[PDB]
Amino acid sequence: LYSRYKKLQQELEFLEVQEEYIKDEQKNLKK
Amino acid sequence: LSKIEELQLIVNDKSQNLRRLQAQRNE
Amino acid sequence: STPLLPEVEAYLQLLVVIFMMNSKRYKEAQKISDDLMQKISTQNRRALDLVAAKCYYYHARVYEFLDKLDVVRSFLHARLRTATLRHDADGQATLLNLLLRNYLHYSLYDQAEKLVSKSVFPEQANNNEWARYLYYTGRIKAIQLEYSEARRTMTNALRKAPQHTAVGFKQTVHKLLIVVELLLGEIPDRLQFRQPSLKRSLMPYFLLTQAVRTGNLAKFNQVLDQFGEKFQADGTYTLIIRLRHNVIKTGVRMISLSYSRISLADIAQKLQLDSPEDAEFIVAKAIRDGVIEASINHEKGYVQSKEMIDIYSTREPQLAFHQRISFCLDIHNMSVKA
Amino acid sequence: TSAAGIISLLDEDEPQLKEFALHKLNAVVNDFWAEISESVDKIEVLYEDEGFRSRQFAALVASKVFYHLGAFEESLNYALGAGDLFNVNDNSEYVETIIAKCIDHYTKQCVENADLPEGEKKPIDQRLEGIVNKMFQRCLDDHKYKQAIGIALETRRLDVFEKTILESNDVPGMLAYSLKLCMSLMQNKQFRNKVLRVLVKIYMNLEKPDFINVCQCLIFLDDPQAVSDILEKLVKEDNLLMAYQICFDLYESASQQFLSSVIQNLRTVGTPI
Amino acid sequence: AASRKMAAAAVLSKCGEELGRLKLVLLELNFLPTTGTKLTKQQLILARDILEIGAQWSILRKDIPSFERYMAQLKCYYFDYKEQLPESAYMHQLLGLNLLFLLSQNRVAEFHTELERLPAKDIQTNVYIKHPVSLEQYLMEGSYNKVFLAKGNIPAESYTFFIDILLDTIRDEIAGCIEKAYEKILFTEATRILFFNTPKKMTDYAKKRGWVLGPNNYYSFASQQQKPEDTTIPSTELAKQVIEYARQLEMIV
Repeated sequence: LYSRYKKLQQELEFLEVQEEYIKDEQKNLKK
Repeated sequence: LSKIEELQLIVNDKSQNLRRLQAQRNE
Repeated sequence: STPLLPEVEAYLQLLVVIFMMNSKRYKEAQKISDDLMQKISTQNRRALDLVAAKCYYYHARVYEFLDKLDVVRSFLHARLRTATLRHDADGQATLLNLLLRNYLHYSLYDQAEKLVSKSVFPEQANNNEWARYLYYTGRIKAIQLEYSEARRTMTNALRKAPQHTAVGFKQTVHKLLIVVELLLGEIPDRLQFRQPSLKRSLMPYFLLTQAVRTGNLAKFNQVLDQFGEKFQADGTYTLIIRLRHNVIKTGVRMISLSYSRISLADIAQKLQLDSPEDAEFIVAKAIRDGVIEASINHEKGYVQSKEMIDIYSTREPQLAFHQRISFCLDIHNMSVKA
Repeated sequence: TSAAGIISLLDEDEPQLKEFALHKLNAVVNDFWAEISESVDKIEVLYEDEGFRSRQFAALVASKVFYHLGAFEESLNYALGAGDLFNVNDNSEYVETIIAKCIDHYTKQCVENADLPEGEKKPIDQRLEGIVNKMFQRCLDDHKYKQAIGIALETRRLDVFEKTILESNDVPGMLAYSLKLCMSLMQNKQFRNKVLRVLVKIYMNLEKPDFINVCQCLIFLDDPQAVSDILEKLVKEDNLLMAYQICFDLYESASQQFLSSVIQNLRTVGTPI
Repeated sequence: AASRKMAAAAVLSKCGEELGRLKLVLLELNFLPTTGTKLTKQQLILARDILEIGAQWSILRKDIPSFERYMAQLKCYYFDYKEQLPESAYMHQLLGLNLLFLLSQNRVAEFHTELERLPAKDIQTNVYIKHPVSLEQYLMEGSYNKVFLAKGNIPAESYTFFIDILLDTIRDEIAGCIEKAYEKILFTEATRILFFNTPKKMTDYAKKRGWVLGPNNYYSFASQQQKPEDTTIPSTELAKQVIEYARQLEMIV
């Protein structure tokens, strides 16, 4: 099985975009 | 065969970080 | 997950039962284990939630006494491959601990160097989950003569593990721990030592430690002759030889007085008890070394040395403050982590 | 036992001796590897030398030890030199890992290659390309279409893609899949449009992929000429129905400018019939 | 075949040639790595004999690079990792000769790895092993006198080759002591201490080191600190304190 592979990739990218934003949010809130 | 599986592991792992890190933000 | 767990557990129960109910010796139950071990082989990547060490484990412990069941290596070596490294890591890590033991007992610690190099490769586990790893790891380093490193790992081993099977495990670690003090040449207080291990067992180590603290060779030889057995039992023999050197080394150190001249003759009288008349040669090595330092004239029959009143007036406390702050600081960061 | 006695025989210079030792060594790799890993470097000196003829055999062995060490990439490099002691369909984990990784190497190159003329880049490995040719054939024997198109898109090579498309009735299902994928996976234009363009060439050879599909590609690519030409043959053949299907599509989707060029060509030719 | 004929010739130039021909014969045999620490009788036994002779003659030719290949090869016949059962009279001698060689190279670790390899008290007890083990103890201590000896089983064979290497190390260690200890001494005292008979070689070494001599030997030393840099001379501290304070507040460095 190797058809699957693109489908999984979609999930991964989404998360990295979301993930970074959270750090940023923490800083802003402090102030 | 191994490629789809390896790809599959990394997503599992990232999500547990994100949940945690997220949980600190709401609080 | 829900169906998987009863089937394995039945197998697991099967194994408990066969020991001295379908055996009478620890080499007859084995025949039964081997056919059952097939099951583990069969499912590859259809699982990762398993325990599969036990069968091989029962077989394996017996080889450690001094018996011949060296076949088992071949078997563990295959398993490290079956788990990719990138797949089924936590179970692979447990296996690596059992292989490392087998090797440690008998010959070539060198194959462990390599095992360690493997150990630090991408894992989804941690090698500090079972302290036993540290214990094995410590002996390796001990041989190589990093007394400090072995100390750290052993002490971390003692944390967060004994309060149950404190019985056997604390005794093995504890015996090595004492030896490492002797090897390092810096030996702590006699009060402390009592409470670790079983008190009966504590006694041969204590006699040895006391002799080394007095720093007199003759007593060290007499006790050692009695206790051939411990070193033999343990499977670390090399220690017996190594300790001999240490007494003499403590003895010169012990005898540090004060004055710009100490007579050479004086040092030689104390020294007479340690060694027949190989005294000056030893002393020379010691001074040269930089552990102590001095000037000797055999011509005027005096040793001249440096005086110190200037402690706490140079960097030696500076290093200390830096090292001490650091310990407190890691836990202070850590409390916050929660 | 110690590996040491055997390993030493290779350090000695006498080519018969080496070759004798070498036969022992290839068998014993799995049991000994840990000890062998220190000695790898000398083994390599012998492989580099052309004053020793068993260069292909040596490569194969060295590589196995790097797999057991965990450096796949390095193992591959020696492995391409082994050449003909590389074999497909042996049904091993060793083999599977490396063929997989090869697709990845080709991928690593394609990015770079895109910014330069497209097909292949100036530095290429002929040996690496060959493993990939073999992989295709492997997969063709199974006769799976869903697998077939996945690899072709993914390895980003047009030439593979073309070969794959066979048969008639399965092909409208397959093309619908490829179309969604190329859009949804690629937000990279250069590549993405190229595949649609290759696909057009594919379309004409059938009686249809779908009459609507033929229109849609025109709207994406925006080629006013292309519509004109397709339309014009329809007038002659006297396919009223085919012709009407075109016109509702383009009207709805497209812009005023696009439309103007297309009417100009139509209006010269006559009323569509 | 060759082995018996080889033994007769030695009772040495001609032997060294015969080794190369002997080697050829080992290549036909397929049990060159195979061992087990059991007697499979003229499989393992035949291979064993051929290796021992070549090893014993490597020593007499005094060719050390070949010695190591033979020793590594011979070693697995003796133990696998452990277990002994097809022994030799020669098995002692060679193990002892290797322990000594291992000494001259300056590898303490190789001396220990061996102890882990071959355990028990049979190891220490036998006379043949005892010459290396006693000498190893003496080396550590810095007891130069204990070291100097010429009797044992081991002094007979190849220890002659080793003695020079061993002395050089001790003499370097004694020169470094004598400069620190003594800022002046008489020449004659120095000649005794070095335990070389002739004054002349002892003069040769002194010029080599580059010392001024007289009827006395001259030496001078003395050091300074808390003026050349330290972590307690402040410039170097300032750089060090930046990291400490940076950790403290978060940075992190």
